[PDB]
Amino acid sequence: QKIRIRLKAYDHRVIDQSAEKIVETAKRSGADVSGPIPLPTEKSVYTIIRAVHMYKDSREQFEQRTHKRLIDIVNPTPKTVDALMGLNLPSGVDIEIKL
Amino acid sequence: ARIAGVDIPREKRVVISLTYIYGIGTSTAQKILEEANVSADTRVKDLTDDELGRIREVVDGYKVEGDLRRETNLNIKRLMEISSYRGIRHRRGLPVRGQKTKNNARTRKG
Amino acid sequence: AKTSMVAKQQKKQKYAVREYTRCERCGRPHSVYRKFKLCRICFRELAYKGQIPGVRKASW
Amino acid sequence: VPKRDVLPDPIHNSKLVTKLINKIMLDGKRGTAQRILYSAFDLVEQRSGRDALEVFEEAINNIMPVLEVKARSNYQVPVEVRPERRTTLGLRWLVNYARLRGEKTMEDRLANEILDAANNTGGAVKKREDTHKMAEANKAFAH
Amino acid sequence: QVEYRGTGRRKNSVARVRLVPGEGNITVNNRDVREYLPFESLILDLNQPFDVTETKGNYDVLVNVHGGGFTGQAQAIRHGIARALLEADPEYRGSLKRAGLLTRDPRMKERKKPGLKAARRSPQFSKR
Amino acid sequence: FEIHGDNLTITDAIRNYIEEKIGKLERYFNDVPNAVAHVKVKTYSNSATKIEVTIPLKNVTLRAEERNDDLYAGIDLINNKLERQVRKYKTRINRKSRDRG
Amino acid sequence: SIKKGPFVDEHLMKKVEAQEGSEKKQVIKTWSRRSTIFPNFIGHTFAVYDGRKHVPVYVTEDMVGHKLGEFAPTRTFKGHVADD
RNA sequence: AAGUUGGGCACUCUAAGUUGACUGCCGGUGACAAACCGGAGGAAGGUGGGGAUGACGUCAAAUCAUCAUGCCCCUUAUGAUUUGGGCUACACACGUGCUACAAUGGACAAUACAAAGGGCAGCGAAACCGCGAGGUCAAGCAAAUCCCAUAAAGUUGUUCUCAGUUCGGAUUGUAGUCUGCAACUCGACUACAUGAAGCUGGAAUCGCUAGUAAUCGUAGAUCAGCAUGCUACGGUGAAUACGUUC
Repeated sequence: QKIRIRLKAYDHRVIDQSAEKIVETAKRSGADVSGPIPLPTEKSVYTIIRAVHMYKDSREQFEQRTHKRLIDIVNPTPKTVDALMGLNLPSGVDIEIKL
Repeated sequence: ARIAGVDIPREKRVVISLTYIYGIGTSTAQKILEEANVSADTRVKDLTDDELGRIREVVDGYKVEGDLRRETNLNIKRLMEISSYRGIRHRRGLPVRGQKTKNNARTRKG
Repeated sequence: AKTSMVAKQQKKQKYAVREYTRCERCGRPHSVYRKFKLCRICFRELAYKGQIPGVRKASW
Repeated sequence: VPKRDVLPDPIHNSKLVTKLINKIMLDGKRGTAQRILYSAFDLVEQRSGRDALEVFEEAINNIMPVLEVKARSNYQVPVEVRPERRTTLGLRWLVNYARLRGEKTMEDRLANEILDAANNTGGAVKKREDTHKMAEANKAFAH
Repeated sequence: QVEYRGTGRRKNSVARVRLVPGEGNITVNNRDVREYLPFESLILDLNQPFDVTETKGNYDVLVNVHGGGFTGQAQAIRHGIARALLEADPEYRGSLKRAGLLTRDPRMKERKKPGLKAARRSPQFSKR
Repeated sequence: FEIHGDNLTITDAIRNYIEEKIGKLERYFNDVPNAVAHVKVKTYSNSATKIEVTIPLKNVTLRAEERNDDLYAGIDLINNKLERQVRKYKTRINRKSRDRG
Repeated sequence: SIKKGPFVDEHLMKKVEAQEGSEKKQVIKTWSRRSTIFPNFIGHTFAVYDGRKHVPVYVTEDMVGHKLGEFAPTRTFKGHVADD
C-alpha cells in the first residue's frame, strides 16, 4: 500500500548511498519508509578461451553482477512523489517507480 | 504350434512366451494376453484348455508368421528395385537419415 | 570469400533461415553469442578496455 | 595421512562391520550394501544358529595372516605385517575371494566363506598359508 | 514451555532446531525422520548429544529443516542440537568439544573446471 | 607411420627407402608401434629442406632433427641419430649383482 | 516429415501443367530438390541437376519409397575402394 | 488444501559493513634467534578451503585462416552474385570418448529429499486429445511472485532365479510428433517388431591422497531445427599414503 521501487546497480555502494539520500528526500516531507531490502544479486558467466585457434582447454571466465534492490515508502504526499522524481543520480540504477 | 504362430515355448510365462514368436515384443504381450484375460504369473506356461478359446482365437487375428517375412520380402524388393537411392543404402547399414559410416565393421557391414 | 560474405549476410534472404549473424568488428562466424553479436575474442579484445561491467574475475 | 575414523557402526554398536561395508558400499549405496549385509546377518545367524561376531571374529581371525612380504632388483622380504593393513587385508582377501564363487545371491557366498574359514578351510586361509610359506621360504634370501 | 535453540548448516541443508525439554520425539518438518530419510536406520548417531552429553536424556524435538538430501541435512541435526546444548548450558563443552559437534566441516563440492567430464577424473593421455 | 608434410606431395620410393632403412635397427629393438615424421619447406632464399622426426619408445619418447639441402643425405641423419639413441638406451643397465646382508 | 500435407516447388508445376495436355513431352532439365512425387509429373522424363550436371531417368510405376530430390547417389564412385 | 488470510521479522534466508586465525597465545625444543612438535581456546592453528595471478628464458612452438601488416602475385580474375551438390563417402588403422556383457542385478507399481540459471510474444499453467511424440485455448511473469519443473540415484512391496537372460538394444524396416518452404545424399524425437556381438577383456597403459575417487540427475551457451560434447549446478558416497628402496 506504498511506493515500491527496484534498483539495479553494477557498483555495490551506489545502491546504498543513493537509497539513503533519496530516503532523506522521502522522509523530508514524509515518513513510513521500508528499507533497502536485499535481493540475491544473481550472476552470469562467459566461458572464454585463452586462445585464437586451438588450446581449447586453457580458458577463463568473465561474469556479471545483476543486483536487485527493493525499496518502498508508505503514506504519500506529493512532495515525496517529488522525492522519487527529484533525485535519481547516479543513474546507473534501473529505477522503476510503482505503488 | 502349439496353438498357432511358431514354436510356443515350454514352461515359460505367457507374457513373454508370446514375445518369442516372430513379431511379438512387450506391449504386444499385455495386448494379446489381455484379449483373453489371463495372467502369467510367473515364469512358466500355466495353461489349460479353458482359456484356449480366447488365446487360440486372438492369436489368429494377426500376421505372426513367415508372411511377415513375405511382407518383409515385399518391402525390401520394393525399396531396392525402384531406382533406388535407398537400394544401394539398404546394404551399407543406413536408416533413412544416413549414419556417417566411419566406425562400422560392423553388425551391419562386412 | 570474406569481403563479399560481409555483403552476403546483410543483403536479403529467400525466407527466414539461410542467414547468419557473425561478429561486427572481426568477421569471426563461429562460436559467437547473439546477446551482443560479438565473437570469442573480440570481447576479450575489448574486455580489458573495461568500458563495461564486465567482471573479470574468478569468484564462481 | 591418518585414517578416516568410523564413529561406531550403529548396528551391534560395533566398528568392524562399517569398515567392511565401506568395501562393499559400491556406488556409495550404503542402503543397498547395508541391505545385502543385514540380509547376511539374518541368514548366517540362522544357519548354525549363532551370532555374527562369533563367525565374524572367528573367520576374520582365521584368514588374517600375521606375516606378509614386499619387494625392494626386487628382493622380497619377510615382515610382521602391521595390524590395520592386516585388518583391511583380511577384509579384502575375504570379499575378493568371495565373489568368484560362481553363486547367484548377494549373501550366500559370503556366509559360505566366513563359515569356510571358520573351520580353517577356504582359499583365504589358504592364501594366509602361502603367505606363511613364502614367508619362511623368504627368510633365506632376504632376512 | 521453554524451547532452547540451535541452528545448523551443512550442504545447503539448514537445521532450524527447536529443541525443548520433554520426551524426545522427532518431527522433520511435521513428520518423523525414520520413514523419511532414505532408508534410513542411522538415527542412533543423531541422538549423539544424548549419547554423550547429559546422558541419557531426554528433551523433546521440533525441527524446521530444508535443503540438500538427507546426509548433510542429517548432519546439521548434530550442530543444531549441540549448539543448542551449549546454548542450554556450556557445562559439557568438555564432552561435546571432545567430540567436536560445533565444527561445521565446511567441505563441500568445489567448482567445476576444465578437464572434468561426466565423473570427476583427469583425462586419459595420448600414447605411442 | 604418421606422416604429414606441408608444401609438398609425398611419394612412394621415399616410403620404402626411409622406412626400410629405419627397419634395419631391429638389431635394437623395433618395437615399431609409432614413428611420426615431420617436414616443411621454408624460403631463405636458399630455401629449405626440413627433416624432423620422432621415434618414440616403450615408456618414453625421443627426438631426432635435421635440416639439409637434400633428402637422402638429410635423411641419413634421422637414422644415424636414432641408431646411437636406441643403442645407449639399452646400455644401460645394471646387473653386476652382489650379495648382501 | 510434412505437416499435413505434401508440397512441391510449384515452378516445376508451371512446366508440367503446360506440357500435360498434348502428347506429353519426355525431356526435362530442372532442379528437383524440394519437389516430391505426385502423378501429374508423369508423361514426363526427368534429368535432375545431380550436384554437377543433369542426369535422366525413365519414370516408372513403382516409385513409392522414392522421389526426385535425388536418385543419383552423388558420392561418385564411391567414395571408397570396395564396391557396395 | 496451503505462509494463503489478517497478524509477527522472532528464525533460516536475504545484499552491505564488521571482527574473528595473524605461530596469534601457552608449554617444550633449538645457535638463545630463525625456527619445529604439542597444548589452550576456537568454527577455523599451522601460506584455513579453493580460485585470480605464471618472474628470466627455451621451444625460428601455433596463428597472414581473428585482426592489422612488410614483400610478391591475380584484377574480365584467385574478385563477384545466383541454384544444386558437398565439406558427412569407408577396404583400413588410430585416437577420443558413450553404452551393455545383469540377480547389490533387471522389470513392475507407490513414495521423499537438490542446487543453479533462463524467460515477451518468450517461459507455457491447468483442463482436453492421444501408445507417446506432440497439439487446443489460454492462468501467471521483465521475476527471491508465474513458467521451464519434476527432480534423478535412493526408498517402498511384487516378480524375474543366472540364461546370451525381463541383460543388450545395436541393427533393419513399419507407423506418428516437432522444426524450417525444405528431413534422399543430410535433424532428431514418438509406438510396432526385429534383439547382433558382448558373460568384464590379453599384452599394454592411464587418473587419483577424502566429500576425493566412484556415482544420479539438473540447468546455461551455440540454437528454426539439432550435444555419447562443453560449461555451471548440485544429490549419493570408498580403499590406500610404511617408506622415498626404486
